[PDB]
Amino acid sequence: RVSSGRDLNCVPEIADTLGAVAKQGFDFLCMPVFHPRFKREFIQEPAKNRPGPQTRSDLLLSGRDWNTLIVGKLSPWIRPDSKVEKIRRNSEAAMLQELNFGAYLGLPAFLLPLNQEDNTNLARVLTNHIHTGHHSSMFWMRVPLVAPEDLRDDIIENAPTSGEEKTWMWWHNFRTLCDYSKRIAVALEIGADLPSNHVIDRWLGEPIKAAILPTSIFLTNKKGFPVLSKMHQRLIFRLLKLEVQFIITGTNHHSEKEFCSYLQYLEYLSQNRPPPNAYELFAKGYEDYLQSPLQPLMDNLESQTYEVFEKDPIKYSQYQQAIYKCLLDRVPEEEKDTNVQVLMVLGAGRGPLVNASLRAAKQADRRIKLYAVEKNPNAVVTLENWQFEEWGSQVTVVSSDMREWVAPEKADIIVSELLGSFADNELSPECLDGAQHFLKDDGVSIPGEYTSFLAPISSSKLYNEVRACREKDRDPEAQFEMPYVVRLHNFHQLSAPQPCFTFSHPNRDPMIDNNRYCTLEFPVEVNTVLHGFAGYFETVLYQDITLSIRPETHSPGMFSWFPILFPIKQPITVREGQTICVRFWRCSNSKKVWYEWAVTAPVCSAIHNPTGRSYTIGL
Amino acid sequence: PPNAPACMERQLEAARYRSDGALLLGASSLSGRCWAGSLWLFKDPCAAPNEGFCSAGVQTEAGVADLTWVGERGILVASDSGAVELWELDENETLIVSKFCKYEHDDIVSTVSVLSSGTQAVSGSKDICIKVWDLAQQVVLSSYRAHAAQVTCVAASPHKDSVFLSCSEDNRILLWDTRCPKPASQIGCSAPGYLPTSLAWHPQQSEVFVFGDENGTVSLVDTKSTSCVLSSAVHSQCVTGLVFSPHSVPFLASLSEDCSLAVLDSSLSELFRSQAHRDFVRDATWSPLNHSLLTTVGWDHQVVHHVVPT
Ligand SMILES: Cc1cc2cc(C(=O)N(Cc3ccc(C(F)(F)F)cn3)CC(C)C)ccc2nc1N
Ligand SMILES: CSC[C@H]1O[C@@H](n2cnc3c(N)ncnc32)[C@H](O)[C@@H]1O
Repeated sequence: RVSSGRDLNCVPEIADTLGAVAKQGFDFLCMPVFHPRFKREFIQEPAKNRPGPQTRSDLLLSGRDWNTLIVGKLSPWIRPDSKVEKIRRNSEAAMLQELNFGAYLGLPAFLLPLNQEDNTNLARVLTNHIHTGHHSSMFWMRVPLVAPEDLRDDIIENAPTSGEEKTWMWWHNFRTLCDYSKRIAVALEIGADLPSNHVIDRWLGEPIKAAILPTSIFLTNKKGFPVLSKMHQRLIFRLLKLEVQFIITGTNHHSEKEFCSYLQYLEYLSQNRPPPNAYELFAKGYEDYLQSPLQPLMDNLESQTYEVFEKDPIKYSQYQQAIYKCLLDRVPEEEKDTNVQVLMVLGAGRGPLVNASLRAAKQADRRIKLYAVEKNPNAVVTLENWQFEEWGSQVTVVSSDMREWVAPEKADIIVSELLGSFADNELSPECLDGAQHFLKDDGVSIPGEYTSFLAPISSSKLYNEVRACREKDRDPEAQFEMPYVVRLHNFHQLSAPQPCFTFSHPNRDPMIDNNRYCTLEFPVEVNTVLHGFAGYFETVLYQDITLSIRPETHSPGMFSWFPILFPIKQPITVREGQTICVRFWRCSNSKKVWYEWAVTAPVCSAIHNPTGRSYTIGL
Repeated sequence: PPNAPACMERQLEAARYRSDGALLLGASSLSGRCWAGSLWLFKDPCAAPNEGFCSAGVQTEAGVADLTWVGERGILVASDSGAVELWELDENETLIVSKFCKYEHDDIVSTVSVLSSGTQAVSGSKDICIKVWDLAQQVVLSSYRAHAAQVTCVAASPHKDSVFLSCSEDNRILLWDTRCPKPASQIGCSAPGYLPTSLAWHPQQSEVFVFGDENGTVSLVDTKSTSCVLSSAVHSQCVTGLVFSPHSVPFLASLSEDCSLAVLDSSLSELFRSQAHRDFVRDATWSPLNHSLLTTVGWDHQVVHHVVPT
């Protein structure tokens, strides 16, 4: 299903227009609150004292209709950035008059045009209206994909036809003056002559709430029904992934067919999109939703937290397959009945790896002895109920910390799922290092290696959400110095993911040191604004068996982990050809472990989270 | 009168005199429950805008932004609905019947002008498009997108069937000639001034025209030249229209949003001024019967008959 609206600049009577628009299938209506040609004077008499009402009464619709069906439109004669002072003073008062009347009707959105480069005074008036009272209405900025001058036909003979990205700089410089207001979104206007994919890819990271589609860009098939080019369809398809509201403007040029045929073609493409990836279908409702990263070592996870871990069959089948191949390599065929392996699930949780180790033992036709070490006593109750009713004396539930547990015997294999979005962000190195002593000298660790990957991203939405995570009684910028687990959606990857930290288990190093310093340089072949760094990870369970949330090597179907996000305090502008240089540290003391990061090129940022002042991981 | 609106909307938008003396009126409602327009014929000009004393009348679907005569009985209308409407008077000249209503512009049709050939007319609109119409076949012959802003005003050449001026908020004044492969040619002051607002060819010299800007300055420009011949600061606000008197040596009637009317000579020197209006002055027309009368309408619902000292 598609949410759509009808843009109109002429409404004789609201009752009849809203009904005809509703009959054609539109959900809302874009219309001017004052008459477009009703220019008003606020200073100079006698035009100042114009009698009569300035517009029509609010009683023409219900409050429920205004709140959900009518989208306001600024009058086209209002030019706050004019060069004549008299035109500015009236445009200021007229914009405030229409914006206040828009909030008077409780309109959910308001349309304002970004049809030129300098909208500074326009930004100030809107900012003053935003900082007047507390409201939540949206302001849709009308900005075209390609500028009107860059879309004119070469009909003039004495004036023939980064410069092709000029409309984005209109928006970027506007929202920056308004300090990234949450009430200001983009109403992206599409032209017949689409621009470069660079400009298109750049708008994708912006809060595009509406997509305006004129009727002049629609093609005509043999039957006469309005369609689109193979480029416009590729644009509409990627707009549907952002789940935007499409707006139809302009009169009916396919007058042979009904005007609602434009709308039926959009629902046609929407139901013809590629089948939703099971990752998209499952993680629906978590797009760009920031979550605090889990700390299963410092905290005890709730039951429904473990329940989301176990809803992924692909994740544990890979674990079963890794243990299955490791069993066949350690015990030969002639020793399949005399050699019993000592498996130790370090961090058994509610026993999904214990069940997987049992299925890997039956599949390999080998004998095993299981120790289920879990520190969470609330989860040990589940393990011991499992151990008594089903597993039997084969599994030995150990309610202790693996770093402290004195094992009665050494282990042939140790299996752990102590990995987060950034691989080692749950202190899996420190846990397996403490548990490393009761592993045999030829013992195998599953996983035996994991690696975290970083990618610079651009998302003015995600930056605006982190910016909204400010809390009382703490550092006002502390929200920018902590990572968030989040399914990244409305963002733009600025460079290919590069590896960051890497750990190997068992750690044969005599001087074990899990502190890391990694410097990464990212070629950025586009102009953009850096907002944060995405964090993925790859891990090697055993030999070819691997897991990964890294996009290019993502394990198909595995939806257990979301990517992690390291933000930066101030967004950094990056030009084409420049290289983003970020540096990450993994610091630790006896009690806490934390990450510190800083950008050093093109410009330098501040060192984020020093001494773990804003974010620490508990040992 | 029959098929006649009981009352006409307050904002009088246009006033055009016919050759015989009848006054064509165009009003539109810019406030209130209903936003529409109407068309009126006043064979008696001194009875306007009283609706009970009108010769003919009809109300349109939307508002009347600009109108012009098409001969002696046709009325071309630029509607807010994005349509260029043509209305014709019946043989009785008591009813106004719609000829065609073609929705070809995607926004408000802001200006319209009939070419000298009588069978064609150009229309400018806020959709950034100028269209050359064929009044006979009721079809758009050409659609030009040469401007980058909303087209402010288009004006046809007096005796050239293919020449017409245009200006938009992109600070461009385009001289058109559909006989050329690239018909538009940007003219005016090479240095970008304030935005043009109104255009008016000279009724005698086929190369001379005047234009007023948003700052209140009326300029005298020759097309063969490429720089201002003469200019004068006439109004304190945006100049809405410019109309020339039907004299041999013609006067220039300027009207603006400062609720004032001015009549200048060939040197743009003021010879007459009238603050008779209390709101915006929208149109001005000279009487073909008495060349010293000047009928002006405005948004204050006044139809003032100005005696011009000539
Ligand atoms: C074993 C393990 C798993 C981890 C998972 C995650 C992780 O991504 N979320 C966010 C999330 C993931 C999936 C879904 C949905 F809806 F798709 F199922 C929703 N929300 C935490 C959540 C599972 C409680 C973070 C750290 C983890 N650490 C671990 N050791
Ligand atoms: C299945 S998610 C990680 C599990 O491992 C457990 N765990 C984490 N760290 C340790 C540790 N040092 N010793 C024992 N269990 C642990 C946690 O309690 C959680 O149930």
